[PDB]
Amino acid sequence: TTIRIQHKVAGNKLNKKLAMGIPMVRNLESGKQVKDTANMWMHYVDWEVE
Amino acid sequence: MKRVLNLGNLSRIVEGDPNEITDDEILVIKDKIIEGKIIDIQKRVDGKLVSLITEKYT
Amino acid sequence: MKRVLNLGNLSRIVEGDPNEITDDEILVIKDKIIEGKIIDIQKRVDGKLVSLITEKYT
Amino acid sequence: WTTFVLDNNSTRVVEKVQSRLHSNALSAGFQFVEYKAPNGVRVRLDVDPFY
Amino acid sequence: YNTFSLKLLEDALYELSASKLAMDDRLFVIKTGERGAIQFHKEVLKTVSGWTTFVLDNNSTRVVEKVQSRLHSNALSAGFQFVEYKAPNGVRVRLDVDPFY
Amino acid sequence: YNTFSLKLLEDALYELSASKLAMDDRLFVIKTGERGAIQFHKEVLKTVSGWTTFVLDNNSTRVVEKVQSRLHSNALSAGFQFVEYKAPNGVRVRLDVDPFY
Amino acid sequence: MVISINQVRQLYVAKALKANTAALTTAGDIVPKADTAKTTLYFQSMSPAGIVASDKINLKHVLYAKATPSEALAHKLVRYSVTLDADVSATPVAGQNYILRLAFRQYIGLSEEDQYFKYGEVIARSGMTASDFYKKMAISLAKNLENKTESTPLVNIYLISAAAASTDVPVTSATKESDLTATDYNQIIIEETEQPWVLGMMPQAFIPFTPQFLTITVDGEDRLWGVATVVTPTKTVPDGHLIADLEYFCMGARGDIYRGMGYPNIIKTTYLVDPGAVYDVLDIHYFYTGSNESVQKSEKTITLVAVDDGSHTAMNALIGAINTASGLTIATL
Amino acid sequence: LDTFLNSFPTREFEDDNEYYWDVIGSSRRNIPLVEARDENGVVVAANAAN
Repeated sequence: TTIRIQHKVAGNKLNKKLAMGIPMVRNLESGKQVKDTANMWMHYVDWEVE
Repeated sequence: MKRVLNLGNLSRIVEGDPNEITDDEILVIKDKIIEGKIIDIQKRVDGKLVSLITEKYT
Repeated sequence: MKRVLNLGNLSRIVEGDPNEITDDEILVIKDKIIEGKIIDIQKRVDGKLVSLITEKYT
Repeated sequence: WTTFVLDNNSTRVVEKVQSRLHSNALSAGFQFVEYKAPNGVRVRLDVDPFY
Repeated sequence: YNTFSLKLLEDALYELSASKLAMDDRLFVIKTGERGAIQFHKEVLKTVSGWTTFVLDNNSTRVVEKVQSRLHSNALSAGFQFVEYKAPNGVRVRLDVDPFY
Repeated sequence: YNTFSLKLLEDALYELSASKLAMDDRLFVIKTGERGAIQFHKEVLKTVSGWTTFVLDNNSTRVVEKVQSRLHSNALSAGFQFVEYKAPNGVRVRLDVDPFY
Repeated sequence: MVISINQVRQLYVAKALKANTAALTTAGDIVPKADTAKTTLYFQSMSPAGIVASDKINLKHVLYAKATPSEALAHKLVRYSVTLDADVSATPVAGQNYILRLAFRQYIGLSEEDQYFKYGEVIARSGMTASDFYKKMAISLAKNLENKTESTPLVNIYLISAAAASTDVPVTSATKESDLTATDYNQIIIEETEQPWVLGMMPQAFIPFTPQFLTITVDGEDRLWGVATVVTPTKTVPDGHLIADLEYFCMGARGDIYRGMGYPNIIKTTYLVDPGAVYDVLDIHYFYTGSNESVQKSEKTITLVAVDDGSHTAMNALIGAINTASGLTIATL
Repeated sequence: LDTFLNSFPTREFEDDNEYYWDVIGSSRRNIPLVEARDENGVVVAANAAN
């Protein structure tokens, strides 16, 4: 069997810093959102792609 | 030949008032005019106290 | 609202052969037509089986 | 209390007594002298002859 | 509720537990008055009443007990209370009566 | 199955164990859900209910247990669960509940 | 409300259709402008701060242009008809507790692992009928669901009488049996509810449920006392709240994204839709392909949301205008 | 009531100004279906063939 995935992304996300107006959060395998202190949004696409 | 019900369900075969017979217990109405005979076996179903003996005619 | 009889005499309420029940046992007969009724209750009087329930007439 | 089964091993409504007439001779009798209702309510009994 | 039951309560507690609680953390302590504690006793009793398969023995339950009196040699003491339930799959139901209620 | 029965199960597991397993090898662990464990308990209960030639006393099973409290001195707790069965000739179906189900 | 985009989306409100670029006086007014050669299309909309022109649509790079009514966006509220299964008994059992369990998913949290159960109990008596049972069930359900202390409007309970099977009568925590006089009640309907909405903060969401019944002992056997049959929905949730969250989002592409981030030092956008109106939509999907090496398609879409008046006027005219201007053949609503 | 309120602890604040906290939630989702349509775009009724 075989599988494939992808994710498109603009380039201005290169070093995009997030203004933590509401807590930014990570989904988890369990099914729970955990809040993270990171300000760079590609830290948050790496997690979701994996 | 074997026992008809577990003794738990037979310990709840009682002799009393039809108005105090809930479920999880069967009622026996002893006969007065006759000493050993019985009148009816009763079991409540939906608030009503119905008989388990089928009516028999001529 | 006491039990109609003690358990040593209720324990001997059984289901099966009319020929194999002693004088110490009460015989039940589950009605075959209806699914939850009784057709007769019997115990040996003088070697013969007789109904405990009083016979009804009109 | 058809929910329960009152057994002689605990109640001893029929005790065993020494006798001359048999090897297993029995003594029968009992009395309720007390009640234990819910939430601490206990009912004892102190018979007085003046009554 | 207009009518209290152990079915009502044990379903609520279990549905909530299967959803939110691990099997080892389903001990639910309940606060209420002593009129509710009696109502818990009455409901736990009828449920156990329908437990026709088992014969409940005064030896293990000690519902009726022997006390020392002078009116008789075998004097008896009757009385019990149901103060706890134990539903399937790890659910324990205990009571903590406060007078505030 | 529309209606789960332990009769059908004990037949199948025994027949299988006979033709394929030694008497010392007929242990069957079942992986299921909490609701299945309850279905299993319900059926094992309906089953022993048919063991009329036996009498299940709470002294040995402890279905009703004595717990200490402050509302009373004869205070009780109630509850049991069937988890196992044992058909003839080495068959002993045991249970295992998984959260993945 | 955050949504998915095909690299961009735009929205323009057609509050009035004009015929020239000289008649764009009031805000919301709009006209479709296209060459007579019919090579490009664009819209001149009157903004509150003046006038604008949408991006230009090359009519030979048009993927799909479809008009959507409002009935197709009004969420249809799930109903559950509830009754007594005549198999166990067509009437209540005079000593059994008839408990009902409404299991809820997507309660406060986002997931299905966010479960939530509300109940309704009725211990039945001897002379009880089905009508009386349904009545008391509805009261028990309302006192737990249609109350004034629950943070959320979970469901809407109703009652139907066989005399008028079309008329449903509500039941709230305040309703009392004296207000329910009919002796012919045959079912209990249980709808969803429009949840609270907040422009740009709280999107239009719902909380679905399944009425799961509990067992009763009818003849010494555990049997369910009822059945939960789904029926044709009757009530709807209009799209005004959806279009306003779409505008709130689509006016952050051609405008300010710091909608309120830093409160005194903001740019206040003036949104043009009324969340209390029903709009009918038109979405044109198209792309931009460049020259020799730049063949990749930059796909785009723009939405036009006009108002509805039962009939789909205000879009059939808009459609006719775009059709005569660009030659496109768009279907009317 | 006094013992009841003493069952709980206290948290010292520094103002009488409203305070707000972040509420984390859950992630795993199922998406509800709105409608189904035939190959011809016709709607799928419930009393309909496969």
